[PDB]
Amino acid sequence: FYKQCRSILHVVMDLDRDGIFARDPSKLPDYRMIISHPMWWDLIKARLTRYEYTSPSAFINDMRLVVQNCYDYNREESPFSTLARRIEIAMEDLFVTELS
Amino acid sequence: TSFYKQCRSILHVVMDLDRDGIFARDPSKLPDYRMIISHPMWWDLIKARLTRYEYTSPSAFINDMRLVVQNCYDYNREESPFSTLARRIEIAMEDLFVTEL
Repeated sequence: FYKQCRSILHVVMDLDRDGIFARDPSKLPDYRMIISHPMWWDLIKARLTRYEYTSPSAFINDMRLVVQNCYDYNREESPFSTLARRIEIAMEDLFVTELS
Repeated sequence: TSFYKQCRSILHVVMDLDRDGIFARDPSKLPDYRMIISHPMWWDLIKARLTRYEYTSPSAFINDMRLVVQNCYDYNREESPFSTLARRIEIAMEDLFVTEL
């Protein structure tokens, strides 16, 4: 299932044109006070290279955390949240298509 | 009355408060940024304008400084974590404009 997970991560990383969810967000204002488990695409990619995921569900957990953290940190009306919803719809549909 | 010395020092204070340079560089590639924000502004652009003598009065410098933080409120919404940092910066620069300019 790693080939499929790697392929899905490549899709969301391309959808995120400016890479706003790609790098460590922990230095953003009050990020560590608000978000319990920061997550970002480059960490998920590294976890795939390190074989940390033993099931598709474990990869899906971390992918879901990136977009849920966006909604918990940013306002609903923010274009960051607009983009995260598009990414969420795309990746959730690809999980069903490729990993179920 | 002279003002460049004070504008430079206020800009230095603000750029030091913005520890990770959240508002220092061009934000125009952020999602839908040009659709939402008509006039993007950032600290490095204000610094370049000071260097190029583009300000002929303190009011023009104040306008650009206020624009950075108002653009943050408009893009991220007023009550948001990005806007909390911009508000602390706005508070600082308004406390210094009254006193220095």
